[PDB]
Amino acid sequence: MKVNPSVKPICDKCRVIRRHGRVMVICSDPRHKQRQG
Amino acid sequence: AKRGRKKRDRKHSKANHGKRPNA
Amino acid sequence: LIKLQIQAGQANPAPPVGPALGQHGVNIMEFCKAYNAATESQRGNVIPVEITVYEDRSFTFALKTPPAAKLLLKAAGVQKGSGEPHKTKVAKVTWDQVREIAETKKADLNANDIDAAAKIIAGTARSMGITVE
Amino acid sequence: MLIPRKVKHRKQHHPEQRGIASGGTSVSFGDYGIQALEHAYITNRQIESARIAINRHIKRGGKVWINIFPDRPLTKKPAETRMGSGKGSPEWWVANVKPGRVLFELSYPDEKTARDALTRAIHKLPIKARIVTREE
Amino acid sequence: MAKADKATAVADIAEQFKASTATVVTEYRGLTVANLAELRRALGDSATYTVAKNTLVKRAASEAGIEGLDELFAGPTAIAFVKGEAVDAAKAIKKFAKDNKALVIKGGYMDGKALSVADVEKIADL
Amino acid sequence: SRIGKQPVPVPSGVDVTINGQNLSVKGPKGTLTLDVAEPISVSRAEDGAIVVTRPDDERRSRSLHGLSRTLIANLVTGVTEGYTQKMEIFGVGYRVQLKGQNLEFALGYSHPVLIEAPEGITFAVESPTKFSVSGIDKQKVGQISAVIRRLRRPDPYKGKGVRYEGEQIRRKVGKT
Amino acid sequence: TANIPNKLTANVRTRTGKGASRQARRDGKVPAVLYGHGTDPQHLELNARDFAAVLRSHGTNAILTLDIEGTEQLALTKALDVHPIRRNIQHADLLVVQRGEKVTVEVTVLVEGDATPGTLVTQDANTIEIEAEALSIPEQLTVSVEGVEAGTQITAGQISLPEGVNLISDPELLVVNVVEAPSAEALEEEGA
RNA sequence: GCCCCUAAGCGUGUGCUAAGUGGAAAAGGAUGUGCAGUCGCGAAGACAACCAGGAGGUUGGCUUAGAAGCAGCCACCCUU
RNA sequence: ACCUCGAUGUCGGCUCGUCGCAUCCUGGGGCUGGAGCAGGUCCCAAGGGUUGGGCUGUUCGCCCAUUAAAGCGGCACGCG
Ligand SMILES: [Mg+2]
Ligand SMILES: [Mg+2]
Ligand SMILES: [Mg+2]
Ligand SMILES: [Mg+2]
Ligand SMILES: [Mg+2]
Ligand SMILES: [Mg+2]
Ligand SMILES: [Mg+2]
Ligand SMILES: [Mg+2]
Ligand SMILES: [Mg+2]
Ligand SMILES: [Mg+2]
Ligand SMILES: [Mg+2]
Ligand SMILES: [Mg+2]
Ligand SMILES: [Mg+2]
Ligand SMILES: [Mg+2]
Ligand SMILES: [Mg+2]
Ligand SMILES: [Mg+2]
Ligand SMILES: [Mg+2]
Ligand SMILES: [Mg+2]
Ligand SMILES: [Mg+2]
Ligand SMILES: [Mg+2]
Ligand SMILES: [Mg+2]
Ligand SMILES: [Mg+2]
Ligand SMILES: [Mg+2]
Ligand SMILES: [Mg+2]
Ligand SMILES: [Mg+2]
Ligand SMILES: [Mg+2]
Ligand SMILES: [Mg+2]
Ligand SMILES: [Mg+2]
Ligand SMILES: [Mg+2]
Ligand SMILES: [Mg+2]
Ligand SMILES: [Mg+2]
Ligand SMILES: [Mg+2]
Ligand SMILES: [Zn+2]
Repeated sequence: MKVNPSVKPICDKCRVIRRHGRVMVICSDPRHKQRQG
Repeated sequence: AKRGRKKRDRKHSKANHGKRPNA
Repeated sequence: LIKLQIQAGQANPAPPVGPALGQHGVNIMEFCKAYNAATESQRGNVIPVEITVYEDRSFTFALKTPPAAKLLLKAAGVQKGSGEPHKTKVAKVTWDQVREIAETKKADLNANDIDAAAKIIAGTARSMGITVE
Repeated sequence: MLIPRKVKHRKQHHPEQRGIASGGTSVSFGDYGIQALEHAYITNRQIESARIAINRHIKRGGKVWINIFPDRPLTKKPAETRMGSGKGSPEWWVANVKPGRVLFELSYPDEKTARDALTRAIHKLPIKARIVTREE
Repeated sequence: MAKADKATAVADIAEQFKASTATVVTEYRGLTVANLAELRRALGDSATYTVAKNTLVKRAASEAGIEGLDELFAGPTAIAFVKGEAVDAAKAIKKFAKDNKALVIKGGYMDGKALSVADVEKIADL
Repeated sequence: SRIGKQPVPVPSGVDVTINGQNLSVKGPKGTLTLDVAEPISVSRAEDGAIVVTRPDDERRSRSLHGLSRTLIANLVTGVTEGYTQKMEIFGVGYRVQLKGQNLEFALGYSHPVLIEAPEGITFAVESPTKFSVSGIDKQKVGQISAVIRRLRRPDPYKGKGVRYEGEQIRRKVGKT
Repeated sequence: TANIPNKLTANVRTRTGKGASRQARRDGKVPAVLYGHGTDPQHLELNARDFAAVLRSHGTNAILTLDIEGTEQLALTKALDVHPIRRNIQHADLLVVQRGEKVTVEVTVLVEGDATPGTLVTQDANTIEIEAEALSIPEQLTVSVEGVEAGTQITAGQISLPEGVNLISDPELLVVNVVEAPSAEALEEEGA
């Protein structure tokens, strides 16, 4: 779970979601899982 | 640095019209 | 149902061949002897062989024709292809060799006639960059 | 690092930051260019950083133009010294960039790679900037 | 895909039918381009084997008396225009369906009649 | 919305009661309750259908519409058929048994572990390794299935633990 | 070359000045000045949106029919005032024309073609000068590049001119310069 | 300045915001949302989803233990 | 160079503490170039705890034995 002020779709399987007022990225690969913060 | 921020920002009071003495 | 390219008078190397289909569960010795007999009935060409694999491990060899670029490399007489196709024109290819290679690849192609095969061969020679006139 | 060969006066006043660019406001050499949005001083190192960033990206072919030269100097006086006792000595060589100016110019076949290269360049700059083509 | 390209395809398929003596409509869902290209070797000798979008075909089929083939557009549409002689395409498709078993023939058309599987097999035998 | 504009059919073995925004459905599997939101209007088409309607197409209306429609559809499907989930476990000596209604697992820890089927859900073990869970509520069935799945830590190396059947686990190789 | 005149409505300005111009730009009106051989300067206002659309459709050098209080007048877009930053249209310059008039016009040249892969082509002269007729001014002049190799210099002469079209610029202008593509080494050398 | 502290408006009409933003802040990141606008495709049925394919030359040439559509470089071609 | 020169005592150490978390240990997680053991890095977490000596006025630093650990900081570089 990366936590960075920037979040980007590393691979095209990545999707960008907003949960509870914060932006994160979900993907099948757990490496690409990241959060904007 | 908080105090300078406070004073320079209270300069923006609608009555002060963007100016206060001593910045 | 896998594919490899193996030379005319060569068989049983460790890196390219052995583990390549030994992890496919296929008998390597019988394939080696049969392909060797067939390719020494060819006498002259590196051949792409396709292994067709079954559940009981029985195998069948599909002997397509020697590769079109390899056929053009042996056709133009040069051992090595070009490093910069259309810029470094190492050799030359004639339309009669084009027609012979067109017949062979007609045996290998989806081409219906000679001219389509010749055009395919022209594209193949261009891919590696040998002058075609 | 581009440094002017010689200057008539080595110690100058600061280049004043009022107004928008009048000249150099159009793309003139390459297919694309970078247009500046802020007021700034741009140093040697920023320019060479951005230029190497472009060159690494486009790699093979295409040519780049640099429309601005860092010929106005800026001095600094040695640290641990009080105020006064004369002006400092020049260290860093800058150019005065106003909004509307075009900084870098590119001639390259592919559009997407070009935009990516200019984006890599822009990220190296201290100012807001945008990509402008020769189409109106 | 744009409407101009669809109109061009409609006109061209109509023209190819007016040059065709009879037609066969089949389903291809479940075959690969390998055996399909082998079929184009087989069918490309005399007839013509193609595939078109049904909404394109019905504007292409409204031209001639193949307006009776609108009800055979259900499922993927593979059209065999028999140009050389008449029966070649039917028997070739019948043998290709016997070997593959992945084809279903929606029907055929000729002589002012659109005809079902049994009648096509009759003409394929006759 | 787009989903929320498909009527919910009422099969014959189904009984429906509507009280304003409240809804209740009774069938062979039992009775279930539901409540819809203020923006959404609920009607029963006398042809044995359910109609979900919204006055507006703003954010709240659009989002809530399909939600409510699918929710009532799930509610009726629960009392018509029900809900069934399948579990199946991997690992040597990984033991699953039923004690009455309660489920017992032995997944390699020193002690065995127990889980209790809440009211409205039942367990059925047919193999020592795999079993199933039946229930009225889709949400409750999913919840219990999830908590069952969570019991053992995921293993990309040897893949020990409980699994759903359809799911596939990512697996790396510990080379060293 | 026969292009249709474009129909725009103009209304004569009531006030002139920076305040009037700012006010007019504020509500979607663009100020223009009509001056020609008629020696009558008209300060007019145009719809910004429609004028911009006409410009986009038919380039910078477009021939216009203006509706000065019912009067249909032929005019030419002699010059445009664009903001350097937000790309508006600030002011327009319109030249009265009668049919069959010799006109001096900047026309954009566009380079199309497939140069050889080891070639980079640079478009050096952005726009070229033409003497033509008011009703027959091109929108673009096309230069084709195929098989261009080594240093292939295309000057202003080689551009094909249709009937009634005359080249005013000196034909030496390198409109397109064909050069060797810069190397992976050459790029790391310029600017250092 | 006008809800109460605290004198005067929990004023009227049309919108906007969900962040207590209001009632501090950068590069930069981001399917929040409103308004307005340009281009594409779309009933000849568009997009999404549901089902069938995505073949042959060929493993294109160099480099390479190795290079086969998937470390790298050049062209970026041909049939059904 | 804005308070203090008709006085605002200045380093280390001792006694006594109080607060911040930018967490040293203990607690909870995510990812791994995480087989296990043992790790790396990021997030949450301030309840409690965090040694005794040799040299140096020393701060600091090195060293000797241990410990789960021998945290960093502000409070007139706390406190005559
Ligand atoms: Mg980053
Ligand atoms: Mg500070
Ligand atoms: Mg000030
Ligand atoms: Mg001045
Ligand atoms: Mg300029
Ligand atoms: Mg100037
Ligand atoms: Mg910047
Ligand atoms: Mg009061
Ligand atoms: Mg008020
Ligand atoms: Mg009120
Ligand atoms: Mg009010
Ligand atoms: Mg606030
Ligand atoms: Mg901010
Ligand atoms: Mg951004
Ligand atoms: Mg291939
Ligand atoms: Mg490879
Ligand atoms: Mg004193
Ligand atoms: Mg005193
Ligand atoms: Mg004293
Ligand atoms: Mg203390
Ligand atoms: Mg913390
Ligand atoms: Mg922990
Ligand atoms: Mg951890
Ligand atoms: Mg603590
Ligand atoms: Mg407590
Ligand atoms: Mg402290
Ligand atoms: Mg003190
Ligand atoms: Mg201290
Ligand atoms: Mg002290
Ligand atoms: Mg004392
Ligand atoms: Mg003391
Ligand atoms: Mg004291
Ligand atoms: Zn991903």
